[PDB]
Amino acid sequence: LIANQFNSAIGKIQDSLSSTASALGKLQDVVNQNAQALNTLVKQLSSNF
Amino acid sequence: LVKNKCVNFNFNGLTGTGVLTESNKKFLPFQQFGRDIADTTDAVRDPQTLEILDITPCSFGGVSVITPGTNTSNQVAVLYQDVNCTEV
Amino acid sequence: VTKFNGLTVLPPLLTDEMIAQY
Ligand SMILES: *[C@@H]1O[C@H](CO)[C@@H](O[C@@H]2O[C@H](CO)[C@@H](O)[C@H](O)[C@H]2NC(C)=O)[C@H](O)[C@H]1NC(C)=O
Ligand SMILES: *[C@@H]1O[C@H](CO)[C@@H](O[C@@H]2O[C@H](CO)[C@@H](O)[C@H](O)[C@H]2NC(C)=O)[C@H](O)[C@H]1NC(C)=O
Ligand SMILES: *[C@@H]1O[C@H](CO[C@@H]2O[C@@H](C)[C@@H](O)[C@@H](O)[C@@H]2O)[C@@H](O)[C@H](O)[C@H]1NC(C)=O
Repeated sequence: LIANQFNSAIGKIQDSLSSTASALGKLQDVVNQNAQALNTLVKQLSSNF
Repeated sequence: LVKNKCVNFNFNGLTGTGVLTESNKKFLPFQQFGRDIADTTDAVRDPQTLEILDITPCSFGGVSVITPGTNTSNQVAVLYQDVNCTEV
Repeated sequence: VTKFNGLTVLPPLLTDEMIAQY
């Protein structure tokens, strides 16, 4: 009984990941913040100051 | 005009350094100068032969020195970052 | 999970193949 519950519990993880993109938000935000910060730096070259 | 080699160009008072290549950017008669996000020029129209030329800045990159301490040897290795073994 | 102005990105020292091996 315990082994079968474990195997099903692991299977649910695959179904969760394969459909819900927001599951990885904690890592996507880090990538987005660094790209967003770097693009601001590039845009600053277009300013007259 | 010389192409595919790092050259110092001057188009109608526009100056810069870069590689001039043939381009497939479809300009329109009222516009001569393409432009980059950071407001640098990205393509020019040849003022005499109306074909569009791409401007790519000449190759560059960081240079790192890999060395054991001078307390051990005076021999070093040089790493050219993110560049092939041709521009060295 | 998904230029010409002196801005570069350095590669990580541990390649992704090595991370999986750990
Ligand atoms: C002066 O510039 C004119 C631009 O029209 C040249 O006339 C033609 O320009 C086209 C541009 O696509 C090219 O085929 C040639 O440069 C020219 N072709 C013909 C059939 O004339 C003109 O030749 C230029 N004059 C000089 C002395 O370079
Ligand atoms: C840097 O050197 C590599 C290794 O020789 C070369 O990579 C080329 O990549 C293109 C397409 O990505 C293909 O023609 C071949 O895989 C490689 N060509 C040759 C002649 O080796 C190329 O010289 C340089 N590539 C980059 C991206 O700078
Ligand atoms: C620095 O080096 C001093 C003398 O260097 C000696 O000669 C060179 C060519 C090497 O062979 C080195 O190993 C030798 O010791 C040392 O006396 C000194 O301890 C060194 N500094 C430190 C912090 O070890």
